[PDB]
Amino acid sequence: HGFVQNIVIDGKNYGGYLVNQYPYMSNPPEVIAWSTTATDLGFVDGTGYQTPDIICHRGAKPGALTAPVSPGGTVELQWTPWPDSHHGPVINYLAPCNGDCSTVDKTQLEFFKIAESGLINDDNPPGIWASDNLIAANNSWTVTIPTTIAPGNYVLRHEIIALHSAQNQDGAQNYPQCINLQVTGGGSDNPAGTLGTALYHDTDPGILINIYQKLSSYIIPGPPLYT
Ligand SMILES: *[C@@H]1O[C@H](CO)[C@@H](O[C@@H]2O[C@H](CO)[C@@H](O)[C@H](O)[C@H]2NC(C)=O)[C@H](O)[C@H]1NC(C)=O
Ligand SMILES: [Cu+2]
Ligand code: NA
Repeated sequence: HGFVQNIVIDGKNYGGYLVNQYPYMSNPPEVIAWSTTATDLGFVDGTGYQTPDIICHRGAKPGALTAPVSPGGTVELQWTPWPDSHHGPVINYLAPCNGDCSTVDKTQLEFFKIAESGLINDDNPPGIWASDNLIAANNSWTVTIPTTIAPGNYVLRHEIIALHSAQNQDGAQNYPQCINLQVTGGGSDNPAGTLGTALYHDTDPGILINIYQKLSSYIIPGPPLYT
C-alpha cells in the first residue's frame, strides 16, 4: 500500500496526486498526476484487469497539468514508504495523448512498455525484486524517457505489482500511478501500443505465481519492452 507523492523531472519537483488528502478537500491543486479514487492506498487486482481501473488506478482522471521533459530526461517517482513484503516487478509504460493529456479518454490510450524490472536475485526466497530496489533508493524509481520516440504529450503509467499474495487467482496487487508528460527529442518512432485493459491477464506466469520458493526465472507481465 502506497502512492506516488512527488515527481522529480530533470531535477524539478512536481507534487503528486495526494490520494490521502485531496479526495477530502474542496479545491485540491492542479497537478501532473492523475486523480484516483484509491483512497485505501490499495491496488487493482486481477478482477479489474479488463476494467478501466487497471489503466491509471481506480476511478482515475487525467491530471490538469503536463510537465515538459528534456530528451532522454529523467522522471523520478517518489512513493510513500513501500512495504518490503510487497515484492514484485516495477514496470513503466507510455501512451501518446495525441493532444492535451488532460482531456484524454483513458480507455483509448495505447501503452507501450518502456522499462521493466523483475526478479533480481532469488538465493533467499522470496528474494530481491525491483520493488526492493525501489525501497532502497529512498522509496523511488527513476525512468529515462526514450530518445527514439516521436515527441508530444504522453501519459506515463508507472506501476508496482506486489506478488506477496499472488499464489491464488486475482491475488496479484497492481499499483499503477499515471502522470502527464510533454516529451521532447529527435525521435520518430510510434511504438505499437496496448490498451490498458489488455496489458494483463490473471493467468499470466508473472501474475499467478508463488514467490515463496526459489524461482529460476520470472516473466515480467505485460507487452514486450520497446527498444
Ligand atoms: C526521498 O524521498 C522523500 C519523500 O518521498 C523526498 O521528500 C520530498 O522532497 C521534495 C524536495 O525537497 C519536497 O518538496 C517534498 O515535500 C518532499 N516530500 C516529503 C514527503 O518529504 C526526498 O526529497 C527524497 N530524497 C532525495 C531525492 O534525495
Ligand atoms: Cu499493500
Ligand atoms: Na525490446
